[PDB]
Amino acid sequence: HHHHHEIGTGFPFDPHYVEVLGERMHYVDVGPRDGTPVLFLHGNPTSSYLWRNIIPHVAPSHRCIAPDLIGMGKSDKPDLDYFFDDHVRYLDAFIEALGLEEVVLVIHDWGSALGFHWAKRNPERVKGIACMEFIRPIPTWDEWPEFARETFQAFRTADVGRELIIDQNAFIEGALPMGVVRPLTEVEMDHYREPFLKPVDREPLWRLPNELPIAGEPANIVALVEAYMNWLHQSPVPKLLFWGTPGVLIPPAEAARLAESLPNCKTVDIGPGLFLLQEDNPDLIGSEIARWLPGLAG
Ligand SMILES: CCOc1c(C)cc(C)cc1CNc1nnn[nH]1
Ligand code: NA
Ligand code: NA
Repeated sequence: HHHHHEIGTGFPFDPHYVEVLGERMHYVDVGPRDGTPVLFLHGNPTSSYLWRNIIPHVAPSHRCIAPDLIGMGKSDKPDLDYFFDDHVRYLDAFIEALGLEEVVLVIHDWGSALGFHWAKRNPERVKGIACMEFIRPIPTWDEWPEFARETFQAFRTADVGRELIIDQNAFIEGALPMGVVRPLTEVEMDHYREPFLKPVDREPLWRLPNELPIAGEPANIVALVEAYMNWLHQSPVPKLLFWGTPGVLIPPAEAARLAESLPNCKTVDIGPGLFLLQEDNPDLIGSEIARWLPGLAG
């Protein structure tokens, strides 16, 4: 299933920390020290590590900022329920703590829900959005791909799901490498495993799949996601959408629809890809973001 043949495994970024709502959040901060930054938002079950091979394409021209979401990566681990709303609160405060004004967003998965939700609420501060495998409402399980349907239905329970994700670390050991076409190496996996070595620290990994808007639940997330999707369809903000085949959250047919239904939207085919497109073709993702940036300002 996993086909293979140079994707870098190192993380050559100095750590930065900022105090946000009584907690330390870790972030990458490279490139120019001022000017419009490009803000990279990872989703589940990743961290700023997800962007390690994309950032170097952008850092020559723009400040690059990539936070680790609260409870993830190298950020602190407060005793939260880690609902989407918790991530909204911490990211909002992170952005303000850095004094960011106008930004360009580069977003994925739950980072895309964060990014789109933030953009909706702050539309005057978003110069452009690059996105890939983003969250939109999923009307029924019929539309969720069969290869991962029984798995994600099991994840979305309080007994079986917590046993799988918290006790057996199945989201890291199972779902993560399943979301990449090529085989992730032990080194890359160990980077991803690092924040979750202890079962008690896996709460964020269980709550996030339980927050996905599937079959109308949870209703608050469904409504929130519908709201930012409605915003996106009427917004003239420049959009760059990366998609793979067969993809997972954004299949080729959905990408094609969005190419027409989203204003000012350019799409890029990265080739083979499932969920973590950044791990299959970071070169093209990085280079195309870089090609797109000059057209946004100046
Ligand atoms: C087929 C399922 O797609 C996924 C796959 C194949 C792998 C992963 C790591 C994640 C997802 C889904 N994204 C996600 N789950 N909970 N929060 N965000
Ligand atoms: Na998760
Ligand atoms: Na690259």
